[PDB]
Amino acid sequence: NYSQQQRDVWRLFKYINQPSYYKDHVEIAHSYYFYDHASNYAKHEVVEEFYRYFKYDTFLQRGEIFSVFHGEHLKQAIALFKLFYYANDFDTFYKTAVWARQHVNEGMFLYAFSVALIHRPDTYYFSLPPIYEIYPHYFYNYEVIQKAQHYKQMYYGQDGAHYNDRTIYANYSGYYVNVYPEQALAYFTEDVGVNSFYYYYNLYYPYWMSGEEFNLKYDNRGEIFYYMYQQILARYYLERLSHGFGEIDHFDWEVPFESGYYPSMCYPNGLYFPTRHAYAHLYEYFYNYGQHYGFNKYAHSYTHISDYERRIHDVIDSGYVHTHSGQKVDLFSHEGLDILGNLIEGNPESPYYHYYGAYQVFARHLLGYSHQPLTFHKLHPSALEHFETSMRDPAFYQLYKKLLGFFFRYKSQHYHYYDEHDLAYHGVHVKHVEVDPLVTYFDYFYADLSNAVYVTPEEFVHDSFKVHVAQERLNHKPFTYKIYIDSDKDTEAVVKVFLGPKYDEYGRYINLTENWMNFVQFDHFVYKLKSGENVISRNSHEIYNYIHDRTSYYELYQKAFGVQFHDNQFFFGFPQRYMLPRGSPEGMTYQFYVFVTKYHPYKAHASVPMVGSGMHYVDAYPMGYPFDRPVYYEELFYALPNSYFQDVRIYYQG
Amino acid sequence: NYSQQQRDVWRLFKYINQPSYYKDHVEIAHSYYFYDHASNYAKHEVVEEFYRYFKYDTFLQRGEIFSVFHGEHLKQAIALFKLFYYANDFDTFYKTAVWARQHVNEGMFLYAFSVALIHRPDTYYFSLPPIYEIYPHYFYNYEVIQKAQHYKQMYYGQDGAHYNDRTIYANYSGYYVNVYPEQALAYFTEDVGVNSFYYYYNLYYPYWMSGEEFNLKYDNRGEIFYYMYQQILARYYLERLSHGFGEIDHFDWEVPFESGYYPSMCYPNGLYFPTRHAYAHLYEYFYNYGQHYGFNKYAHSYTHISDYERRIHDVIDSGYVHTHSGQKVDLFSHEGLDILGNLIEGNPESPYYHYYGAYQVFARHLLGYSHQPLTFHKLHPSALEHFETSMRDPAFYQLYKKLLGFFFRYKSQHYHYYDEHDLAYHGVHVKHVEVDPLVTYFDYFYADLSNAVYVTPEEFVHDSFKVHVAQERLNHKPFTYKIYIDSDKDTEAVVKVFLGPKYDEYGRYINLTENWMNFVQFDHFVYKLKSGENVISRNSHEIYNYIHDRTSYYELYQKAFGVQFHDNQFFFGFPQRYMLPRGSPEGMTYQFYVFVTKYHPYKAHASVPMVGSGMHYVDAYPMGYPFDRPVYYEELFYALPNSYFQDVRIYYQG
Repeated sequence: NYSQQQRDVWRLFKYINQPSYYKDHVEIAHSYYFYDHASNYAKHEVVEEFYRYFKYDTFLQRGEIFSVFHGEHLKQAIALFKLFYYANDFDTFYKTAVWARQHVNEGMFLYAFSVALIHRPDTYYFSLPPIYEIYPHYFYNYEVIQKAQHYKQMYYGQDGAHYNDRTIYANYSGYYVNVYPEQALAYFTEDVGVNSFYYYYNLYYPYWMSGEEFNLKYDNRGEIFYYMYQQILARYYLERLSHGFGEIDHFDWEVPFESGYYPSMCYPNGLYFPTRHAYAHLYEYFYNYGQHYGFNKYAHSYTHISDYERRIHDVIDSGYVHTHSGQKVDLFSHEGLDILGNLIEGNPESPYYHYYGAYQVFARHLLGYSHQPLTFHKLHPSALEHFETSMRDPAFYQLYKKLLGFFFRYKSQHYHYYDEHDLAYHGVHVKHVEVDPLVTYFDYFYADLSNAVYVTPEEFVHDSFKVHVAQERLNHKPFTYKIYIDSDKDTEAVVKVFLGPKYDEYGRYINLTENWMNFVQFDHFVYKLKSGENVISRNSHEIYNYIHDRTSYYELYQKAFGVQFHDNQFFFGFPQRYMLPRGSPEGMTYQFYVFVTKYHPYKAHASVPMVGSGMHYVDAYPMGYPFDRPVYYEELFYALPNSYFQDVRIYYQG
Repeated sequence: NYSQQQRDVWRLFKYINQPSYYKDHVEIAHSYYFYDHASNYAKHEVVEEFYRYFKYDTFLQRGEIFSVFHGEHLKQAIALFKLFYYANDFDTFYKTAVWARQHVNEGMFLYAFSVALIHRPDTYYFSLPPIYEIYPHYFYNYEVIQKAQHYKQMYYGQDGAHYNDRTIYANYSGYYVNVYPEQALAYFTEDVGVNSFYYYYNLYYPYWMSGEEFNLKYDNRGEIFYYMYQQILARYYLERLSHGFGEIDHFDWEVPFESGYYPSMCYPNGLYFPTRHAYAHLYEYFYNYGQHYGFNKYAHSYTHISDYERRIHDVIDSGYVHTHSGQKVDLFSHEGLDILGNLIEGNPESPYYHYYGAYQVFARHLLGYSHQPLTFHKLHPSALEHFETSMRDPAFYQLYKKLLGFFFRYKSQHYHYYDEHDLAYHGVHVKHVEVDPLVTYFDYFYADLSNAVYVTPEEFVHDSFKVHVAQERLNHKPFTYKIYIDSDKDTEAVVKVFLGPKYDEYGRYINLTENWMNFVQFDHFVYKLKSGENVISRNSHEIYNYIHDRTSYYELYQKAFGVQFHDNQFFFGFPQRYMLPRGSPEGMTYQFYVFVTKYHPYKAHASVPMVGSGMHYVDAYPMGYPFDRPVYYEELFYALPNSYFQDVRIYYQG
């Protein structure tokens, strides 16, 4: 049944670094042969491609590091995902998944299987075990994995109820070593929930998936790319303001990269993560000094980065894009932001991928600053080269701020600033907003770390060994804010609440003209107004639209994890405990912007909740609609009756 | 009458830093209301735009620094200039001017009013008080303004005929501090006349004025841009050769700027001008280090500069320009130099302003090397960011040499070198040229500095306080050169005399192939030749066509300042005393090139002398016609009968 399919899906993720020792899994893997049948998949091309990869010494063996930002790794993972996705029936998909689990590389199998599960018509609504639990090596410092393995080695017969079911109290990166100050925001950048958010966003909309083939173009994906990255940057800026940090550092490709990253994580094969030192020179000569290369295109990541940056600048200035036809494509269309997002991201929907390329891929390779692989099968990728650990690197935020500057330039040059009438909602007036005291504190979070040790077959079958990891994760006391609206008739409005800063780290007031980009979508719902006075009450545990529209969320929770506050993986999901940025004992001061507008339903492609169905969104206004473009008159945003600015102090206790 | 209108115009410029305390001015400003009438201006859009700027907290208040190179400053100044210019009758223009004087920012009002006056149909022929007298803070070191204010504070009742009508003997920049050696040519770069020349040129052809709307396209403006800047550079090179300096330094955007600028001027609000230190790094990181920015496009002036330089290189190499249509526009047309000038300058006539942009604006922002403004209303611009003080900075000359290199490349690649027939004037022979001994010396120049102090209302009304500034300004003994021509029939010829160097700072002879760009237009007149022998006699006080064609000049002098040697402001005007470059006691050796050609009248758009009427010019040959393009055979220029090279030594005495 659906419950049994869910349980089997979860079973498939146990002890990924080891072969599946379940009897059914072993039998299925040893007896099944995808190429032998070759008829149960909707397409024979996908199976033929995967067979070509698998047989003729062009496949990533078990035990090798997998990176989705390496070309051949990506090609093989795509082939496996297509094999999983084009299974005519779920039974064939399960047999293929079991075989791949037992035979295909661990990281490659995990990525292909996850993308298939979120994207398959049948298994879209399947919950997935938290990634930080499945593959913990990417989420905890090696001082935690090594301690878990200490307990595992010591747990043998003697000393019962000792070295078992033990809680490892992990610290964040800067506890032991005095790492670079930017890594002081380690409890946020290295939070398992935030990295899970980024990883699940990339699972939902992979940078290599084509919107024509996989229906991701009905979700725009360019506006998604832009809005998701801008919201991540804005939430990071809010956290930095909380901790007294300033705006994210600006960096030049031609100046030594002033920031260094010292990861504390380790690969399951005993290989430590690459380290980027302070003031690292990013030039071909310096970042390939003392290396072989010769036929590695990533060795020249600097020249490719400069080329793609130049091309993006040119297309944004002109507003005219080059296509394979070499013709003139208008970028001023209604969906010009979408075209720009596809162009910059590098997804198969890019106007000309050969010309604009994957700027982010080469930027991550260069800023990761690790040795170029001697061979395909001997690769040493950095944090920036994985989705699960990208947010841990400050260079991640600096790189994507450099990217979003391009979108800001496009909007500034080609978008007309909103006037009073465009934002006006005649007959609606937000009288005042009451928000309960916003308090943020730290609490311990317990996660099943047992997947980081090597279990014996009996232990595997019975899960006898248990080892937890406890981590201080920011949490907030539940709050409920009220919105009072005085309408003129029974209209159907859309309410959009934003969270942004009012004062910078130096206490200076930030004008909306230089502050529109720092606003974080706090809630985005639809309310049916009535003539006269209305009161809108919203709880903290009812907000599912943080920095992202998730309208069909919680119906998947009520089914999969609804058989509380359990890692969803449904849509993207920002941690409910990280919604409010850390405050101060005195209370760092932010402001909430409340907006109300008439309903504009989105062009939903289909009713079924699914990636690419278009059912995600609330309204058809541009994402972050009031602040999606530069603001030329702050007093205009203050004077709108259907708007309201309200100031709150978030209090940190601990 | 015209005389009374002139006197009122001059009255409007008294004590700009203070409110006008004239009774009529106060009454007009307090009673008048431009928005209240809103019908006396030819367009209601201009008044509505200025009202929007003025009311809703988006206007530059009194006392704030104004810079025409800041985007919003420029927009507001344009709005005010359009309000002044579209006054249906002169009376409305005067009322608006009085109101703006009393209410609008001082610098913004001064700029808008001046541009309107030079460009208005009615007041084109109005003389303007010298800019170095109206706003002296941009023309004298603060050691002069502070001394004038010393005298003003001390002048109170006691000590009559003492601290009044006093002459302040000012020195140039390098008198006190041992500033960088390039600032040794301070008596020229910081001359009030030269800076007035540049400021009045920019008033006459602003970089933001559209030739379609304001008829500046009938003056080409691209050839004007090129020729004016090239002639300025050539005159500077002549001065450098006089003082033993060499060619203007070449600089790379990617290497630290080896030259530093230490201005000695101060803003009227007590703020000292920005200083650029030696070997200043121009990279985003270095020139924004320790600054806020975040929504300042000028913070990324380096990337914009690189982009626009790349685009200009590409368009010059291709000879094909990108337009909003994204189509192919031939740059090889007869008016291809004009198109290139509009493209590089960035005026609204640019083929695609979004793509090529204002390279000069961002170059000035970057090379000025000052703190980016925290806010619109708190700005700290450099010398390069004003027209009145641009020529004081060596980076000005280096920047514009870097620009003119682009035009040189365009001409070298796409223009065919002149042959003997193209330059030939059959039947005409320049027998020999006699030039009287050219002597240059220094003399004191007295300017009314009283506008730099704060006067009481009675002092304002009666101008009781007087304080002069005396400065050693280069002057030359009057000379008269003779040109002998042996024609074959009574033809109507055009005579073009050039001044250029013969020997560099090291005594080496400069070949015309590497010397055509260094020739300064000395005179450019038309003479009606007669059959046989002719003699042409021209005085020094009859030359009005120095580095610029001014045919309709001196008829405005005979009317406005003709009711001698008074600051004209009419057309551009190179100081009559700076025509001859400083010599040496032994006598630095230059050469005069005399050219004669058949008359080619210019395509004058209208007879009335006016900016954009096309009446400026003498002939229709390309500006600097013999030397407008590279020279492939110097012996060709020597062999032309209608040409003549003559060597002169200019003797410095003092």
